[PDB]
Amino acid sequence: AEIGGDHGYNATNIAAGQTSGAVTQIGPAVMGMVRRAIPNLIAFDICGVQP
Amino acid sequence: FTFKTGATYAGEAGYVDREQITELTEESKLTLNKGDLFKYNNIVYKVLEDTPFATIEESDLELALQIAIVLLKVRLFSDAASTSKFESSDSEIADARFQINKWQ
Repeated sequence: AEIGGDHGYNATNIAAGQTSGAVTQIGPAVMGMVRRAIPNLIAFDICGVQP
Repeated sequence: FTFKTGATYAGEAGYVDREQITELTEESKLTLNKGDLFKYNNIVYKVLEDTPFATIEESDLELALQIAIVLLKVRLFSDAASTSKFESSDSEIADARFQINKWQ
């Protein structure tokens, strides 16, 4: 009669793996990284260039 | 842990049976009789000779109990359950528990 438990849903426990149950998981897997998008240039046609 | 205790929870010892079994205390060690079970440090024992701890002068109980085993006053009750124990449809069947902790 053994309990698997849940993390407290506290973001502190879930990241450490603390668990009320029998097992403390290694950690929170990974779902991948979310970067921030690189915003766009307006290019230079709007103004004469002349390198 | 299983390996530290020295006690057997699956057998004629049982677990819920260890409730009705009376621990050794300085008062209770005097009242033991032949065939009376007792647990100390959760290791159940069985009394071979009535009024054990009559000739044993050790005030310290842990070692007095430990020199009863060698003088065969009380044996260790690790013992296998007679088959009729688990068939009664009321059966306390020993539970086996684990815990998994990480060291990070």
